[PDB]
Amino acid sequence: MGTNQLDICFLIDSSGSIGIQNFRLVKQFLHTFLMVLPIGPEEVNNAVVTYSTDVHLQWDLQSPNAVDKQLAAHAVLDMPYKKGSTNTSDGLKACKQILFTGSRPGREHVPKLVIGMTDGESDSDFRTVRAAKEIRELGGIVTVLAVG
Amino acid sequence: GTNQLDICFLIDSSGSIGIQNFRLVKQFLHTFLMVLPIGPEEVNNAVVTYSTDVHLQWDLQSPNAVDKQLAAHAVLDMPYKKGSTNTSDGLKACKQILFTGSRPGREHVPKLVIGMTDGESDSDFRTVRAAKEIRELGGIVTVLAVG
Repeated sequence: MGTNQLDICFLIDSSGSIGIQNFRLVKQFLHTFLMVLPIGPEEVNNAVVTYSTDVHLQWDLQSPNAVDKQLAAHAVLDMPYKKGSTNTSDGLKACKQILFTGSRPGREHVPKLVIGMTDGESDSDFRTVRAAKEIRELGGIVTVLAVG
Repeated sequence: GTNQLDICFLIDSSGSIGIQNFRLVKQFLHTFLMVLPIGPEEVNNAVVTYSTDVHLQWDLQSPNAVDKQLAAHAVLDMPYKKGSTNTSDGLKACKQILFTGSRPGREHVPKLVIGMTDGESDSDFRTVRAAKEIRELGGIVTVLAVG
């Protein structure tokens, strides 16, 4: 395991709970976070999934966006707001599939992180649902950021 | 559990960076602290700054480690301290904090070093012994280029 090596699945609430204005803030924050991360083929790989009624893969770990900071940071700004129900558990299962079956070759020693991004209001599903515990059992690290 | 992490923030305060860029780092760190699920049962944080010498701001035993508002306000006040770049001793300090100085019993929880620099000087974070030792303890070392 090297310095600056992480596979991160960002799981971004785009649901009716959140509201466009808060969702725009999230995208702003995520853009800034991606700009400061050391993103690259041998360093941080990023995937981005938004969730509401269904899950919407933006890109997985095999995407060119996953290893190019300018591609990823530009792309996150234009993710559309979806406004439906809040299917956290399926969101988490989509990250779990990307992290544990979809990483790039040579990353077995690389930590697997879910970074949730929400309100802060009703994101208890992250601490609670079976899909979160499974990722942790696989050795994944699940954290939720509340951009408010 | 979800949200359970020990983070040692290691902030470059060297002359290399400048007071302008130092205040920017402090502002990015304030926001980053505000969004993190900091609490006694969740994310615990410690902050150390470094130039020629390492300046402990707080360890994981401090009330600032478990209180989002405490930590965020304290980071803003942190003094610029022009100097050289003692990354090795910075990382030794984070190592001591993370692996001997957690609250009970967070001995099992993920341990992270998050460095904040001016986008440059991230080579030492890869190569020095202190970094390697962290990684071999299972600690995760990631440098943010706030710049």
